[PDB]
Amino acid sequence: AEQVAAERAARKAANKEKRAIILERNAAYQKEYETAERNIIQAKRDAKAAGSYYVEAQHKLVFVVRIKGINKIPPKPRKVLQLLRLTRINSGTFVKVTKATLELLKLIEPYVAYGYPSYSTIRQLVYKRGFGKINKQRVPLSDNAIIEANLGKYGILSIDDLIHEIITVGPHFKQANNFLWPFKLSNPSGGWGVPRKFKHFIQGGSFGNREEFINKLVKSMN
Amino acid sequence: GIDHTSKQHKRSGHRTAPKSDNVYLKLLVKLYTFLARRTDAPFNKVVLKALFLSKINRPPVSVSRIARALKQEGAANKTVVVVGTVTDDARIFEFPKTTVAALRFTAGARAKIVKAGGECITLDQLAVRAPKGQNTLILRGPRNSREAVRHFGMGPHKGKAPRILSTGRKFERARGRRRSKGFKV
Amino acid sequence: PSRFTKTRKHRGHVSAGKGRIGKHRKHPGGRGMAGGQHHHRINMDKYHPGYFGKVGMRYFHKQQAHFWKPVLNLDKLWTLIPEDKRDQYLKSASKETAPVIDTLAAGYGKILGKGRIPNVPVIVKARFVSKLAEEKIRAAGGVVELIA
Amino acid sequence: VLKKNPLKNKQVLLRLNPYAKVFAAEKLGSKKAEKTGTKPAAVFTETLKHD
Amino acid sequence: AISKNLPILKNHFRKHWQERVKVHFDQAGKKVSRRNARATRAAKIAPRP
Amino acid sequence: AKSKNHTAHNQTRKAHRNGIKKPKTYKYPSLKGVDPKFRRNHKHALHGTAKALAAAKK
Amino acid sequence: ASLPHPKIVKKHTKKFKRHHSDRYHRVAENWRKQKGIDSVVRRRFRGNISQPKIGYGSNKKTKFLSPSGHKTFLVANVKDLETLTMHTKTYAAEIAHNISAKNRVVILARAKALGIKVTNPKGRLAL
Amino acid sequence: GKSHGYRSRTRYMFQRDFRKHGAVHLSTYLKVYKVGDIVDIKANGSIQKGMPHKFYQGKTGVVYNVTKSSVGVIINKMVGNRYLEKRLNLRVEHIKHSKCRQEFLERVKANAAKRAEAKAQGVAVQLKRQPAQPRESRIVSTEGNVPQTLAPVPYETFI
RNA sequence: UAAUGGUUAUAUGCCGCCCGUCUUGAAACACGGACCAAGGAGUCUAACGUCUAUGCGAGUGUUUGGGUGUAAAACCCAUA
RNA sequence: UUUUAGUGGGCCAUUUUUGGUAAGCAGAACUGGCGAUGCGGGAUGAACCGAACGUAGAGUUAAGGUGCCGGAAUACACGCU
RNA sequence: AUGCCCUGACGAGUAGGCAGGCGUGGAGGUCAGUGACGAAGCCUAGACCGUAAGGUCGGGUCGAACGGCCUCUAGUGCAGA
Ligand SMILES: [Mg+2]
Ligand SMILES: [Mg+2]
Ligand SMILES: [Mg+2]
Ligand SMILES: [Mg+2]
Ligand SMILES: [Mg+2]
Ligand SMILES: [Mg+2]
Ligand SMILES: [Mg+2]
Ligand SMILES: [Mg+2]
Ligand SMILES: [Mg+2]
Ligand SMILES: [Mg+2]
Ligand SMILES: [Mg+2]
Ligand SMILES: [Mg+2]
Ligand SMILES: [Mg+2]
Ligand SMILES: [Mg+2]
Ligand SMILES: [Mg+2]
Ligand SMILES: [Mg+2]
Ligand SMILES: [Mg+2]
Ligand SMILES: [Mg+2]
Ligand SMILES: [Mg+2]
Ligand SMILES: [Mg+2]
Ligand SMILES: [Mg+2]
Ligand SMILES: [Mg+2]
Ligand SMILES: [Mg+2]
Ligand SMILES: [Mg+2]
Ligand SMILES: [Mg+2]
Ligand SMILES: [Mg+2]
Ligand SMILES: [Mg+2]
Ligand SMILES: [Mg+2]
Ligand SMILES: [Mg+2]
Ligand SMILES: [Mg+2]
Ligand SMILES: [Mg+2]
Ligand SMILES: [Mg+2]
Ligand SMILES: [Mg+2]
Ligand SMILES: [Mg+2]
Ligand SMILES: [Mg+2]
Ligand SMILES: [Mg+2]
Ligand SMILES: [Mg+2]
Ligand SMILES: [Mg+2]
Ligand SMILES: [Mg+2]
Ligand SMILES: [Mg+2]
Ligand SMILES: [Mg+2]
Repeated sequence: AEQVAAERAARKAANKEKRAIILERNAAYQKEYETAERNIIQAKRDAKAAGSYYVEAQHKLVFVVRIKGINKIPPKPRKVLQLLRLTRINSGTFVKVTKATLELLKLIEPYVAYGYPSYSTIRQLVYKRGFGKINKQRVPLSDNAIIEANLGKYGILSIDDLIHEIITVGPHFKQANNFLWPFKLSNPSGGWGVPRKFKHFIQGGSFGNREEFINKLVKSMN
Repeated sequence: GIDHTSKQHKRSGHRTAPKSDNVYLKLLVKLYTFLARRTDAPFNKVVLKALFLSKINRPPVSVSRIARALKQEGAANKTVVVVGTVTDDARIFEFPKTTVAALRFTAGARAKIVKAGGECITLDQLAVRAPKGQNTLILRGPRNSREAVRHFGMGPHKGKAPRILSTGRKFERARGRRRSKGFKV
Repeated sequence: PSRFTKTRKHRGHVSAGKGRIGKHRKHPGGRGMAGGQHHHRINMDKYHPGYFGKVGMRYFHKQQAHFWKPVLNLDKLWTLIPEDKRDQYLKSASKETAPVIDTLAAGYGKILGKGRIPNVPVIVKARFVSKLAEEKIRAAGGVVELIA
Repeated sequence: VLKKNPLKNKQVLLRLNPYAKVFAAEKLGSKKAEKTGTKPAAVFTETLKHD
Repeated sequence: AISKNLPILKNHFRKHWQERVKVHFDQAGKKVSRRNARATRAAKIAPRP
Repeated sequence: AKSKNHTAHNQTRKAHRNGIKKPKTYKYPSLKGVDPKFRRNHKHALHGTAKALAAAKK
Repeated sequence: ASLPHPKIVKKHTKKFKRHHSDRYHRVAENWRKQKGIDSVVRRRFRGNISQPKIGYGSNKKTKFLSPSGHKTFLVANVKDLETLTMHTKTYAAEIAHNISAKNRVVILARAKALGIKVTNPKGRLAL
Repeated sequence: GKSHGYRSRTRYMFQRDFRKHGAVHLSTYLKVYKVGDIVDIKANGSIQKGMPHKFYQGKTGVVYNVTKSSVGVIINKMVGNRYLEKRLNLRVEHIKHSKCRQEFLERVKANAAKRAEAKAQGVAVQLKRQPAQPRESRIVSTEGNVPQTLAPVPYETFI
């Protein structure tokens, strides 16, 4: 008469509606990613038909990988990297693109590779390397219940909710991005390309903006 | 390598146990470690911390300080809690009936409390009759009234009591103390 | 206890905690109070202002038993009455049999008014009193008596 | 005690994300696109092949 | 030398003070011999007090 | 001997190892440095405010 | 025998010999930390000896265990042996170096009667 | 030897701003300073009394004391590894109001006003300022604006 | 069971300058050291400062002395 | 908030500098280093490049390389000598 | 229960600071400790424990005393002078 079985019946019930909620919201996101890319593809086709030029929306998210080690850094980019939580080589963080962050990126340009992450790389980074900051204590994500315990107050209940708040820069992007402990990436698996890293990507190195080629590099580092 | 933003392996800077090897005080810490873990009342966390405190961090609380806190509005029937020593005061001539829970009572402060019908209570009797700190009132003695705090921050234009052995004329009342002899401080 | 010192921890290390460059010497600053006005002045001013110079009058052949005037305040004044008899004086607070407190026999030279005796009349045999201490005793209905 | 990787280990791919079953069912990651027959303007291709 | 915020000491130890150190190890010895003397004297100056 | 006279090399590293503090302001500053006429009246303009507060509550 | 335990890993079985103990007879092999300011040992130049540091410390599951799986307990007499009656799968008796030959007989008889592994049951045996 | 006087190295700083020499115009003496106002310190060289030291030129601080012709201004001065409160007695002709604080105080009146019709309806009016967000989609037309530029130019010396 | 493993000697590959010291900088063609045993260098005291522990606490401090003793101990005590 | 040790001989590099024809020169500024620091590379080197260090295993890299010493293509390509 | 356990991060270093330990001579207690059937010392490319200071055991030599633990104390640890 400690009465476990009714509580286990209640808990296994409550998990079932919670996975039902997650399943329909993932279906909601899956349709909205698909129509968004279809609209952009059709908008370019329509503008080319209508003699015009579709100009894309400018990118709202970058993913910043620090590609330089610790020693001999000047004081100003050293502080900006700490405020972007890139405290060691091959660390990664998503950064919402505003003017206040577009000038942080120009300060740390010869130490980082950044660029525009796709849905696939956001999905794979959070799946494989995704950790949470919970009593600071770096908890691996590994279960949707420890996302809802810490981000449910912003309506983020699963791992695919967390990806959705990152790729679509939502109103609670800051709380979802600072929840993620900075991604501890490996070295890239086919190397870097580029016999010398520490020139700009435009001149033939690695650092700076490689706008959509961050996806090749981060998936090699994953 | 890690671009550290903080000193690695930093201790908290707080006592987690008393430095004293008092056997009975370890028992009280053992009693209140359990309470602060299991009760969720904030009284037991404050009390357990104050058991750790050093002798200058537990100044005595006078019985006239006990009586003046019972003059507070609606606090006449609370339980005064002093994690430390309760001392007498003959400067006060009327003492109220009350419950005082302290570590130690001096032989005069035990007299002035039990003569007025009060009770001097050890903190384990307090945890029995008030395990969540119900209707309690923590009193702390004056820390900065110590004779050592006067010499802290002695410097120019500070007014902070020079570390001296000899007092009076010829002892530091000259050049540096009056505008006549040299300069003034 | 010699085992608890840091001499026992400096066994093995060269400089014994004193440094190699500094290289602990006999007297690098001079012995005692050397150069208090010259090279120790930033320590002499700042933590000891007033050391150098003269202050007022010299007293040749000072006897401190002339200056014996220990002060008792009215915040106590009643501790001199013993604790057993004290309660029967505070209650039945009256003139015409008022307690006599030989202040001098307890070893005080002056009575001072720090504050708030009860309203019991007392007879106080003091060598000296202050102005406020005289007034507060009389306002309680007592008297100050001068003795020598 | 041991972090298992979704994108391997289908069991942990289904612990997170119950839509992973439906995505693999309707194949959803190799889905067709409709064949629309838009053609660009004359001025677009002329500007493209311009000297 | 003059050092940190500390009281100025007046230790009078720049004579040859170690020749004139008197340590009273014999406090217990002198007490017995004083008590021996009073017993010796009282026997000598019997009944006188 | 000939010696290096002065340099401010390494002086900002030491200045930031213990983290430069702004001077920790307070509500109610000290009235040192105020016009003494204003402070003199302010003693009375706050005494009478307390009399009109303490009598009105009781 | 003993309890089940993991495989005992030592991480450094080699003795930590003092620098230049091989070179001068006055320098003993007992470990001393090179506190020289020039010392290629202290500065960890490549090619030099290893220094003791806490990373070499033994796994606490298998620490203090003999290869037989027991912690050695030094035993002087029969009474000291009988503090190990219950702990015969964790402790082995080692008869002390100064025990008589006739007293070593009496200890080995009780340890056989109690089932205690004695790790040196051959000192002072006339063979 | 070396010279470290009060107006040392103040050759161009205390100068009088070409074709604006002469008397101080009267709006400087009609400005009203209250305690707590945030003021920019710029020394007028033509007034030599009440003149700030060269450290405080361009510094901005808070009025704390008001006397007959002078404000008392509090400036934070970095001294070693901390800031120290500096209290300056400057006459009001070295002093102007900081125009940023007029821009702030209107936004306080604006955010009070914008939250009023947030209370009529439609709560959380989103009154915080945001940075320059990235641009949106465009569709650039070509009607009358066909894209044309030629190549890089060759090298000519054109002396 | 010396089969694995340990130790040890040797061989092979790659690496490895002589320690201590002062110095901005030492393998230096800077100083000390041929070797070994034993000895060998922050101590004690007077007066204090911060801190901490303990006793009592508006007081405190028995041990200068006195009493006592199983006798340099312990125990007890007035006036200062 | 208290208290206290050592230090108070410095040196190098990038950039901007004064003097000097110039200096492995004498003096400044900002930063990063060395001193106080090993590791991979520059054959070798306090300071350069890469990267800072618990003990191990596996993977991937950096700077630098891949005829042979010497791990790694006497690779592919267009020329020049 | 300065225990047992869960979780996370971290680990360079001279001068210097502090903490936790190892060892020596002597003291109070204890183990009714070891010991002429062999104490202590010494030798031992024999064994074991500890990251280490060190601790333990076996063998040989030897011949009278000497250890563990809880504490006290210092003329207490050497490669250099
Ligand atoms: Mg590969
Ligand atoms: Mg050291
Ligand atoms: Mg030295
Ligand atoms: Mg002079
Ligand atoms: Mg100098
Ligand atoms: Mg070993
Ligand atoms: Mg070793
Ligand atoms: Mg040795
Ligand atoms: Mg060096
Ligand atoms: Mg000048
Ligand atoms: Mg065999
Ligand atoms: Mg065998
Ligand atoms: Mg083998
Ligand atoms: Mg070699
Ligand atoms: Mg040096
Ligand atoms: Mg050397
Ligand atoms: Mg030699
Ligand atoms: Mg020689
Ligand atoms: Mg010699
Ligand atoms: Mg020796
Ligand atoms: Mg100096
Ligand atoms: Mg020097
Ligand atoms: Mg020049
Ligand atoms: Mg070095
Ligand atoms: Mg290189
Ligand atoms: Mg190198
Ligand atoms: Mg070369
Ligand atoms: Mg080469
Ligand atoms: Mg391993
Ligand atoms: Mg090869
Ligand atoms: Mg370390
Ligand atoms: Mg240790
Ligand atoms: Mg001993
Ligand atoms: Mg025996
Ligand atoms: Mg023997
Ligand atoms: Mg040998
Ligand atoms: Mg003999
Ligand atoms: Mg010695
Ligand atoms: Mg040595
Ligand atoms: Mg020797
Ligand atoms: Mg040495």
